[PDB]
Amino acid sequence: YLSKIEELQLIVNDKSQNLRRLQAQRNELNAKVRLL
Amino acid sequence: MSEKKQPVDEDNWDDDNVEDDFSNQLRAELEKHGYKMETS
Amino acid sequence: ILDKKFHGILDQGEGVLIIFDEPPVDKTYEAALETIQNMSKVVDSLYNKAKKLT
Amino acid sequence: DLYSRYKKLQQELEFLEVQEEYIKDEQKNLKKEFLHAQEEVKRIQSIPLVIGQFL
Amino acid sequence: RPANHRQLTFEEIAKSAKITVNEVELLVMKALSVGLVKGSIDEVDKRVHMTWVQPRVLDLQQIKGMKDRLEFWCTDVKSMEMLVEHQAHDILT
Amino acid sequence: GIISLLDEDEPQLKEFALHKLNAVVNDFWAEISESVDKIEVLYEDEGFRSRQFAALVASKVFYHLGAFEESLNYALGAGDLFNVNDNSEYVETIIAKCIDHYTKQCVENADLPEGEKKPIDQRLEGIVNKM
Amino acid sequence: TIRDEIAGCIEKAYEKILFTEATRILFFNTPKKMTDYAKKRGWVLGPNNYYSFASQQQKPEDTTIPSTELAKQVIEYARQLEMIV
Amino acid sequence: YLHYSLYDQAEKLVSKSVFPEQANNNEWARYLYYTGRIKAIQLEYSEARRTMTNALRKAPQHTAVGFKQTVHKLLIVVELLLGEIPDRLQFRQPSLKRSLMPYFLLTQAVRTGNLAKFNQVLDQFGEKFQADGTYTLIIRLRHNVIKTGVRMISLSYSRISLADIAQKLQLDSPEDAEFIVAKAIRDGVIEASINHEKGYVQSKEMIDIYSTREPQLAFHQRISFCLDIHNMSVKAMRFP
Amino acid sequence: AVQKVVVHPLVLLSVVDHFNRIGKVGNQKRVVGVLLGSWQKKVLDVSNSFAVPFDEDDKDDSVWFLDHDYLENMYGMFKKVNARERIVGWYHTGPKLHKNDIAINELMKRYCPNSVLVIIDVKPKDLGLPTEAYISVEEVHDDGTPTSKTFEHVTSEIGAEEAEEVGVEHLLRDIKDTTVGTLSQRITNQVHGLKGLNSKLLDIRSYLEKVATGKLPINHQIIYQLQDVFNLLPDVSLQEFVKAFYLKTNDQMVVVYLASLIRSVVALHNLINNKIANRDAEKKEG
Amino acid sequence: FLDTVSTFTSYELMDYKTFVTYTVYVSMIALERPDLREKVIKGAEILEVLHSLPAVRQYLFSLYECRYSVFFQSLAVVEQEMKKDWLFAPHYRYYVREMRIHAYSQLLESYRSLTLGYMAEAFGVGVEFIDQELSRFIAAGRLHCKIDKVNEIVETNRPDSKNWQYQETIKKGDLLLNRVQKLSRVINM
Repeated sequence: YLSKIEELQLIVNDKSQNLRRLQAQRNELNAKVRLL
Repeated sequence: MSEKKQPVDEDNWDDDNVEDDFSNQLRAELEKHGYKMETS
Repeated sequence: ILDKKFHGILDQGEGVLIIFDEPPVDKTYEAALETIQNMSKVVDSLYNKAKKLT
Repeated sequence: DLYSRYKKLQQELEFLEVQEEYIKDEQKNLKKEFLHAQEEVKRIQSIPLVIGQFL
Repeated sequence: RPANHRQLTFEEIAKSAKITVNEVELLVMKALSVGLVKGSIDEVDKRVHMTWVQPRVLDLQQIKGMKDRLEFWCTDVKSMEMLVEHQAHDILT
Repeated sequence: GIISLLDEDEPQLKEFALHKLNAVVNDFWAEISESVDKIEVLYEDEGFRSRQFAALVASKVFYHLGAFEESLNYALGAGDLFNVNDNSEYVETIIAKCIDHYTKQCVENADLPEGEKKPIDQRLEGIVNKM
Repeated sequence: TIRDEIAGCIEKAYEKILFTEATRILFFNTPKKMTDYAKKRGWVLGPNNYYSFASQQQKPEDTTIPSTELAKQVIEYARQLEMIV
Repeated sequence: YLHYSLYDQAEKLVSKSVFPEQANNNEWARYLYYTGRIKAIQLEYSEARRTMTNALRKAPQHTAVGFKQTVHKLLIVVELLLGEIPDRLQFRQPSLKRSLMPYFLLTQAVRTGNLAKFNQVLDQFGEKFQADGTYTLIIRLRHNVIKTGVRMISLSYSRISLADIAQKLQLDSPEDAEFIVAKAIRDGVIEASINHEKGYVQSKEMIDIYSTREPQLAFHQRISFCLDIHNMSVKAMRFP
Repeated sequence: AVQKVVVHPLVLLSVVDHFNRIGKVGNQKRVVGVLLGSWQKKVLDVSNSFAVPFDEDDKDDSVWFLDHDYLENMYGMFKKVNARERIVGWYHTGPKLHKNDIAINELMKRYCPNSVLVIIDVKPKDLGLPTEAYISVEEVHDDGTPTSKTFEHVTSEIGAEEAEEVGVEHLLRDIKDTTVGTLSQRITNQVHGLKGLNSKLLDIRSYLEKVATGKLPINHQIIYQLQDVFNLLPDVSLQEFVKAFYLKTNDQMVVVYLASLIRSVVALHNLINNKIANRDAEKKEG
Repeated sequence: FLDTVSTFTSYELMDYKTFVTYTVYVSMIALERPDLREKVIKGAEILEVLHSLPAVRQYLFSLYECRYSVFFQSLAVVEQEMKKDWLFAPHYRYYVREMRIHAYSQLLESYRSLTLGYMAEAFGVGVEFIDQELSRFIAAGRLHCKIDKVNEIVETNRPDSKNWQYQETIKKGDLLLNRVQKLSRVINM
């Protein structure tokens, strides 16, 4: 079960993606500040 | 989540600080310092 | 020198009996006075903190 | 059915690392545009002033 | 002499001066009356402290020794400057 | 612990010692971390028979520690006593890491003009067609 | 481990001791053993005395090097201003 | 692996591995408490005081029968063994007063230079030392009593001699107090000197207690603390 | 006679356009044009200038041509339309001067008795400020030669004037205003260390010129004396600042006190709103 | 208590003069020397209601006089007085050494070439009598000076203008900010 488990531990990196969605929220923050 | 080994095994509560100087020491304080006048 | 003062500290071996001092050190004073109240503001936010979770 | 899975999600992960590196410098450059906006605010009062009173 | 010694004895001034101990004081005050040196008259030890002096003629061997201590300064400050900047190089972005 | 006993020149105490090692290996995994150099010396002795089983148990202990890559090289240099086992959780994690090494090896070697490649070892490419 | 701690704990930590204290604590009253220790301090004895001098020289200070290298720590402090936005 | 024996903590020491992220606050607290209580028998007193303080303040929720006074009881014994410890006038509980678990009398005798009552605590209260089970305290905690006495006196006085303290604390001789002061200077506690000619402790104190060089270097600990809490605030900001 | 200058970039662009006027034709050597000026104090100002045609063959550097009629005509023009200005000198675009320049200088020092030149560079990369000032006075010599008429390097700068940057900073558009807090200090570090100690190492290359050559004016008058102004610090090994480590600690003192106190208060700034709004967003997100 | 005017007589009072004695016993300390002299010395209406009892005014002027033996004469008077006082007499000790610590604090910052012979020549007897007294007072945490061997030079300290001030900031940014470090580590689990 080589890549049968590698892909699972890379499914864990969807929780890395919540940090990215947070960063996208950070860039969306101050976007309306500069547009104001 | 609270236990994990352990269920098997104003007052004078602030005066305790200088009371540590009152219990081991100075209980006959002015019974000697008050007698410094006439002892010598 | 005991009762009153002119910052006249005693030295038995100088001559001048040196009076020197630095009065403005309020840089640390006003910051300490801030931290005294800021710890109280943290304490008064701790109620919101410990109450809004559970 | 396994080999299709990390051929999608690995590509998803490296695309997301791509934009996760980009958005940092994005939010960086926004603060420089914000400082330009600050100077644009600050230069509204330099040479004149015409004193009134608030009614 | 090597750079200044920061404190220069009565034997030194009196030895180059071929004069007694009790005249180098008049000497350093007279140099202040001349105004070539702005010195502090260090004679608590009879050992005199140094400030700026109006220089004398740079010799050929003194051109070379000036190149020595000057390039010492130059490439040492430049090299340790590049070292400080080599530590300061990582945070430019 | 029971590993410093090997100052004898005869190897039968070493085989008795590994017979002890695989028996009570289930409680003493830190002691070989001081015996790493003894593992190296007993591995580099050719006519001494138990260099390969030393490589086996060294892969075991360095799989407990975290030196999975010298565990991998020891699994390569652990003889056919390594390849005789392919049914365990231990063995599936380390063949995952082994053909991980093989696939990074192949992706590196695949862009080379006609040769000059790194040596793809025969054990990690034989477990390919064994799988 | 007594004699090495004699060799670290009766000289080069004190001022001066006379020969009879070394005669009591360092037994056999003149071997090449207490002589070995007295020279093992890195020190030459006089008659009937063991000074413990010539130590802790120059009053060291480390002139301006922490001023440099802690600004080199302020460098990664600016990197901590960098890693966040 | 505490009651059933040890060196398993030394079996950790070549494969020590902790969490990536700290877990439940009670969990992380009691885990730090376990490893600090292991460093108690290891007699490493530097990391232990801060990790047991972290574990002490980090578990504020306990049943009213106790268990935080249990954790504190078996916590502060090596803190008594430090040579210095604050007064326990902030931890005294009435059921703890009836169960006499850390012995307020023990740290009362710590503040004294008393030997008869301290060894009376020992001999009289070996029944409660059963519940302690940490008998490594006493064989050097008597040493901590005599070090507490010499620390109190030498901290009080500027210059003192062996003629005062070497017989005031009845060490029967100058040289036994010379060995005590030798181990104190080996601990760096006192800055004394012994006149090895007439029988003087020609003790003294060092100088320059001003803020020239020391606090500005301690401010890298202070500000490293601050910036790491900045980054903890940043990682806290990173989750929603 | 000249204290310093206050020179606006507009006159430099007024050099640039005539450089464009000569880059399209047969360019023998360089540009020689008029430098007007607004001389008020011993300080100097220039608001504007214009050019004049010029050619120069190189056989005895004396064949060089202006048009004083055209010069005084357009001077009368710009003097009528602006009575503030007057001529103050000239300029040239080739960064290295030559021996004809004294003939240029003294031939135009007849209208006003001073005529300060301006070196510029149309392709500047390594220099600092383009603007340069000489003046033609005499010290006569130590050997007192027959009229050693020397250009004397007057200090210079780029000037400043209110609302003359309206075009400029709108045009260039790339300026990162107020980079205090990031990397401007290390740009100044790299450039002042390297680009000043290379000036120093080329001064010692000129010292090697005094070693292998340099009989010429070997100059034992100003060189070692201003180098003695340098030699206020003979910074030899053993470093000689036992009397300045405590002063350096005094330098460290107040700023590190500010750092400790204030950045503790900065952690105290961040944590409050960060925690509160953090768990607000976290457990009120759903 | 300091607003002693409006408390004239109500039918829960005892002797209003004894109210004056109680407020002066509690206001002689927790009152720094400018405030001390302004209240207990420049106090206008207080002077009569302490002109009744001589030993109270004698106590204040013996304390402000800053002698050595009238310290202890005065202190013996207030030793007699402090006991006879309900919900004060179980607190008879820290008030007495509090008077002492105020007295030694106002007497020991000013000198720096101080010998305890100069103390014991005028305190009464202190040749070994103030020895353990001042030693407990120093090593108790307060009253920073240095007690000496027969070299006998008592050496004093700083006014907390620079050095001792530099602690409480990190003493609170450890403790209370570490409590909120715990609450900060309440995010995930």
